[PDB]
Amino acid sequence: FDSLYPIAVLIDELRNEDVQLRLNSIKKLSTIALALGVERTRSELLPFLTDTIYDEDEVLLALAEQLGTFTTLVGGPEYVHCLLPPLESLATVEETVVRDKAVESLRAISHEHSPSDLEAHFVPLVKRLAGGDWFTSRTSACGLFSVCYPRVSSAVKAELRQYFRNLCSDDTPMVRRAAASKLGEFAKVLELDNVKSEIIPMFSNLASDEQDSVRLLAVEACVNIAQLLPQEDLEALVMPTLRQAAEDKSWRVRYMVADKFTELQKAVGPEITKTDLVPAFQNLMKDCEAEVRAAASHKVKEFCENLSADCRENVIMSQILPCIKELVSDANQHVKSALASVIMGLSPILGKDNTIEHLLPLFLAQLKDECPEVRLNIISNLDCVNEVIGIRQLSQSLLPAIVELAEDAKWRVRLAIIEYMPLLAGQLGVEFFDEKLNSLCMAWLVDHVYAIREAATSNLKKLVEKFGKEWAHATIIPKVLAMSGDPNYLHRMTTLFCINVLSEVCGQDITTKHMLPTVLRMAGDPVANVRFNVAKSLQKIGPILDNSTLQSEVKPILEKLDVDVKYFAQEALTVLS
Amino acid sequence: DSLYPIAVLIDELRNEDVQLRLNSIKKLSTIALALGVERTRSELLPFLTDTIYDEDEVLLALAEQLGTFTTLVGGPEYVHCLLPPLESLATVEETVVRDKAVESLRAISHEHSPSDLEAHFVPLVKRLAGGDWFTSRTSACGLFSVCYPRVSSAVKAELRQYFRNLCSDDTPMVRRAAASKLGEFAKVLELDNVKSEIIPMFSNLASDEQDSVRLLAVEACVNIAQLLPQEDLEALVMPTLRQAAEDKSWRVRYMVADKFTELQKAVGPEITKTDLVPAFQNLMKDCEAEVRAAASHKVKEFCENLSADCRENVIMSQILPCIKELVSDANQHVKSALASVIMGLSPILGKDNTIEHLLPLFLAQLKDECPEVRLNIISNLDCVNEVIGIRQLSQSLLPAIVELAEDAKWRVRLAIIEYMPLLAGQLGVEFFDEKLNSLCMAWLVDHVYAIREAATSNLKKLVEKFGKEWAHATIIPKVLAMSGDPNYLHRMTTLFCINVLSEVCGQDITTKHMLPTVLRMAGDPVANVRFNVAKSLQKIGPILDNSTLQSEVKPILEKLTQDQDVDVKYFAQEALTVLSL
Amino acid sequence: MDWEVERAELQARIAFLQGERKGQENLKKDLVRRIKMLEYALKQERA
Amino acid sequence: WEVERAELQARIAFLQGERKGQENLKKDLVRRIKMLEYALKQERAK
Repeated sequence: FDSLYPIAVLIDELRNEDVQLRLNSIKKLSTIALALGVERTRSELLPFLTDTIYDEDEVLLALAEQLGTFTTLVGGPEYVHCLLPPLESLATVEETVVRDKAVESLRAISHEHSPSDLEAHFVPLVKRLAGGDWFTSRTSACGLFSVCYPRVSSAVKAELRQYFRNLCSDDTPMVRRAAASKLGEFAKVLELDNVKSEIIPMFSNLASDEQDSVRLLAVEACVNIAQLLPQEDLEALVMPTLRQAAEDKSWRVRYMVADKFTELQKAVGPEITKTDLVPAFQNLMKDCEAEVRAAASHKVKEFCENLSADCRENVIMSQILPCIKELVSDANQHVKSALASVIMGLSPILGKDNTIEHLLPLFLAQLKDECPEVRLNIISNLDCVNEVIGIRQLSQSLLPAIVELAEDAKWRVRLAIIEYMPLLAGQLGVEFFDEKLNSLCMAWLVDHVYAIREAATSNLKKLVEKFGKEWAHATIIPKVLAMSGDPNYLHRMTTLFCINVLSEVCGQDITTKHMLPTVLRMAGDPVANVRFNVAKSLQKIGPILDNSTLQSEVKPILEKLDVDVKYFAQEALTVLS
Repeated sequence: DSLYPIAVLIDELRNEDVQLRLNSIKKLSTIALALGVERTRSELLPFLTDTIYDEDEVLLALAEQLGTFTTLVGGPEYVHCLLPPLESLATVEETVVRDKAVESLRAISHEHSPSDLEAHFVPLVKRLAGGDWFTSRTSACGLFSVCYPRVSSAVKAELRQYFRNLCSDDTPMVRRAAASKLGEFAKVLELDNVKSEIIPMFSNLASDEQDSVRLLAVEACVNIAQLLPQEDLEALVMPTLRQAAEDKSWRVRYMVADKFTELQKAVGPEITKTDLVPAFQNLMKDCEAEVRAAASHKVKEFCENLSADCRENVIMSQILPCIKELVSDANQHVKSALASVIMGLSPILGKDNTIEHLLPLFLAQLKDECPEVRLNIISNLDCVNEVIGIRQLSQSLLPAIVELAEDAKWRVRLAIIEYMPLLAGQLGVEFFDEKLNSLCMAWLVDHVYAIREAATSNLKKLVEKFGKEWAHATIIPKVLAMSGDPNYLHRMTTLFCINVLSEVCGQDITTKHMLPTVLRMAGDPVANVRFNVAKSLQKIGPILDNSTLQSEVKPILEKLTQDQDVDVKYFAQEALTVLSL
Repeated sequence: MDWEVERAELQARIAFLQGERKGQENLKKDLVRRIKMLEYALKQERA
Repeated sequence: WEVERAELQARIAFLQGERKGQENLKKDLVRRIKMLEYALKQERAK
């Protein structure tokens, strides 16, 4: 009926107070266009959507998205050129994501213009946007240049090139930033003669601008331009601009070159890399700002293996290793951890002998670093050098560092290494332990600071949780049982504490046979505090069923049952039975 | 893909939420409209016929939907494709699903070409008529009157005999359906078949072995009588109707009583005089009370449709003593049903005959112990008023109104105050002012309080009917002199009357004649009257104006606020709170 | 206290659900209209 | 006396049930919309 004319339906859906019910109306605009057909979609729907709509961000974004898909619903590509006016309105609005969704939709329906009508209606749109009063139109136009250039006549290719040149010399920094970003995207559709003629001058002009925001985005496009030029003329044009960009007084630009450095290297090949690009890497690692240093440090391994193999090793040793030697003792806890993440991969690149002579002092230095990220990032990449050096040659060279910061004066340091002991035992392996470590874990148990002893009993628990009840029974359990029964009565208590936490991982048979007889022998000891914790200890074991021997536990438990001892024993016997 | 209008429907029917499947069936037109017309007939309707099972509401929605599908299957030329599934739904056990399927069948019957009627519809009627389970036969009964008129004579005969076999079915459950559709079917039959086959089935079903079928046949009798020409009515209908009027189920005698005026103005006045009048008398003396209730309930209109020549005679000779003994009936619904209509016999008997014979019955009806008999006698008073004049009417009302107003009892005096306004609205004000206002005053000084409240609120109604100035004339002088009374209860009653009259008489009347009196009572010795003066001033206040209020009311409420009586203080300040501050 | 703080939470829940409820209801209102709109359009296309 | 704590609970349960029902009803409604869309596209072609 008259109230079902899809235009009237859309109208009465648009007078809603709620925005979610207008959003869900515009999100299903496909249905309105499909119900109107293709004759009335052009006759009345697109005129409606072009001028009339003034609503919030959320709605206009969906409208741009919908106009992006209306090609079939409008009559096919012979009539696609009428989706342009409303998307043009949307390409100038104040909210930025709506502008960019409209530009994305315009580039999408660009491919649907046949060159004949592409020249006719789609290019005058890009012109109008590039010449608009307020700059939002001009940023949108910057988005629209790359898509339509290639399939258009040569004269209008020249005209578009001129309009883009005009946009790069714009007054407002916002337009200049936009064009600087789209510079590479435009260069990809230009003929090589025009890339040298027109693109490289605009490139050098933007990279030598007053604002840093644009210089930043022109050195970004530098990697696309360098990939479009042959290595020979590449040196003359691109390298002045690049070298002055690496020495720019704004750390943002130097950060951008450090970031896109592993890509710039592959772009300019391995010759110019060896010549001018490696020293720029060196003074970027010696940069005055820390956040540039970290970005450069992340790019060391990606840079080293991507070198000319003949000169790669000589240059790595002479030119890059001293800078690491000083970067390991940097001041910022982020540069250090960033280089710690990737410095391990330099080991298959240098060989076993060179790694031992020149890389092992650096990894051992960054192992003793106080920052937890540096230590963890070093340990996380230990297989990288484990396969290059060998488990023996590796364990034998870090053991001194483990024992160094194991007997370090600061209790914080000793706790820091007890923390990382089990994951550093994940890559050292079941073997290549024992030696003087096990001894380190026991010396941990006799420590003065209580936090160290607590973390070390809870460390033995996880350290048999990774090797096995068999391993624990073979090497740890004897050292533990040996401590029960000794002059300093506190060590007996710590023996029983670790026995308590140890029974939580071994099956009944191994826990029973060897932990009960010496817990009861050391339980016969005169001191009341040792027996007191004996009772508390047999309480927590209990739970590991012992049933047949549980009773044999209840009878000596009654025998022991000085007031504190009795409290603990009675509470244990009540809870167990 | 999975957007196929049948796959969609299967998935819709698989959902567990019953309301979801219901909303699926309710909008089944959308599915067929998607399918089109070729695929609708070919694919959808077989899927609906053989295999569709659900709760009764869904089945009923489907039966509803199928009635409108005529266009969605190809116009009339193909409407018969709707017949299979509906027949399934006409055999369901649930009564409302069956009845809606029958509804849709009768609806799409008229969208059949007579050729299609014989081809597909009538065979379905025969199928349903000969079903093993009674639901089929009950459903079949309703389908006869729609297909008979446009089908050949031979099929007319077949239909007639199938219907005959339904009226003689062994189940009362379908004999009842046949008796229901009997008149609806006789209205489409040729006159010689209603004399030939309808009348015998009417006589057989009207004397069946079940009360239900008998009452249903005597229901479908009023249609039968209006199809024969008068003389034939007598020989045929009257033996059956006579037999019904003495049926042994009181429900059937009630049926005869309730349809009575329709039977007299269908059967013709002559044979009403011959037979309905004596049967009417025998129905007014009926053992079961509800029959007497319906018979008395239909007295005025029965006598209004009698033969114009003998009305008076017959009314006086045989009808009136039955009403004279129905006035003294035992049941209270019989008494009240009579009282609602005994009025309409005054315009029929004319002034003199109404005065002599109807006035005794009317007064005796007014003397009944009921809030329903008395109320019904006074509610409808204008028809007898304009027949017997206002004077001669009130000539025989005061010696009854006064007898109840000043009655020894307690409930009786209150009982007649409720209907004092409407007795006075109609029936003249000039009547009211002479004798009937002394009773409305004496009400207010009654020992019991309930009567006094009734009269005080009565006053408002009387000023609603008669006007502001009538109240100024007769009520206010007698209400203010009540204030002068040694008993303080009556002094209080003056305040209550003044505030119920303060919402009707406007600012002028209330300010001049009632505010001076209300303010004088503020001085009263008894504390009750004083705090009630404060309450009454609070009630009057709103209708007053500010200048008189702040000048005369506020100072007196202030003087009451210091009273060394806690109640006077409370109510004087509640007044001052609502009014002054 | 402890029992009256929970009641305010419950009231807040019922408030939120009520707001959402209305929208969803009058969203279905539009949806049915759209099916009607399509029904009518299909009805015209057959002619 | 805090029986209101149980009736408010019943209200919340009812509202959550209705929210569930209406949402998965909207699902079927959208399906019908797509069904009609498809029927219209096919009828539009031929």
